[PDB]
Amino acid sequence: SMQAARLAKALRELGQTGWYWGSMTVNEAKEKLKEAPEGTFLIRDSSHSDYLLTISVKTSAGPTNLRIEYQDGKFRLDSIICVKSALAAFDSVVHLIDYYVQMCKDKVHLYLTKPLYTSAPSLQHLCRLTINKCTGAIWGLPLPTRLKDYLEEYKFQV
Amino acid sequence: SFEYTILDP
Amino acid sequence: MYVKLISSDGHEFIVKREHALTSGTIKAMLTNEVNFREIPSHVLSKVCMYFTYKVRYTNSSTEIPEFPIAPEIALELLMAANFLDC
Amino acid sequence: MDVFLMIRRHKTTIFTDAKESSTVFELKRIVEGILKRPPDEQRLYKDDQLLDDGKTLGECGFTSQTARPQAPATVGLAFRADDTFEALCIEPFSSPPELPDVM
Repeated sequence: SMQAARLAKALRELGQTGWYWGSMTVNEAKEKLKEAPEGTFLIRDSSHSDYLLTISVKTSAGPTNLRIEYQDGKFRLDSIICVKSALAAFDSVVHLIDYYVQMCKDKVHLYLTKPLYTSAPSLQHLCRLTINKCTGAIWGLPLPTRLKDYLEEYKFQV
Repeated sequence: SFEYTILDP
Repeated sequence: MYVKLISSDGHEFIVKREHALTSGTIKAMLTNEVNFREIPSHVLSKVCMYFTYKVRYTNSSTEIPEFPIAPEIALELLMAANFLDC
Repeated sequence: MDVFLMIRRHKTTIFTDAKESSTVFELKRIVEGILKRPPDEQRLYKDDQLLDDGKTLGECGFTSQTARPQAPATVGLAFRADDTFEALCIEPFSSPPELPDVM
């Protein structure tokens, strides 16, 4: 699989999340997260030419933004020039977000909790999220293979 | 810019 | 204005028409009364809860809350939601 | 702010909404347009306590912070047949099976 195909699969899952806000601006994200609980996040298109996506997250000090870099077919958080550039990188940007959400499941360092949905997602996708939080073994589930195929297209917990 | 963050030690 | 959704165990759920029209399957079979021979009441009740949750948070500017789904029902609810297309 | 309710009697269940400042009597008027029974033949309950038509839904304990769409509050309904009012009976829903080994 060449990089272009890998990036396309990563972008298709982004549209299946329900917290991808497209061409949202920096101030538009400030208002949707101004009163949200700490850790509430969303992902949107970066208005910068050197970046594809940007994480807008509500912190205790207020809403902020952190861009996502795409280099050598891997997504990673924006950090210093090579001082801390060997860090967590994944082929899927949803994987990158799910990785950091589960990391802060315990209780600067990024703190993500619950995403800010654009609209109410489908009941099918809501069940998939609840199932993904319980087990990762789709074969051991009493479901028709049509639904097992559905569970594989989105294996994340966020 | 002003409302953006980078990761730093 | 209202419709009647009957579960497999006989429970009658009276919903608003526009709320039940969230499901393309219910819309396809429309009337004023629809039976479901494979969806039990404890699942169909939750489905009706999703209808209200979906209509309320369709174009509203307020933050959408999480829809609670217990793991004991997620497998049955996933099969009913795929059958109803919602 | 609206209040989201489950009006339940026997095996019937009504999904409807009303404002927290609306009265119990106006809720019985909602039941009347659905089940064809005037409010004089209705007895609304929150759990076991009977609700007075004058009190608002807020005064009865149905606050907006609890009776949300994703989890509506249950209101028992009893009809009057002939001379007296029937006992409030709400048939329970079915029960989920045992989870698979993977969960």
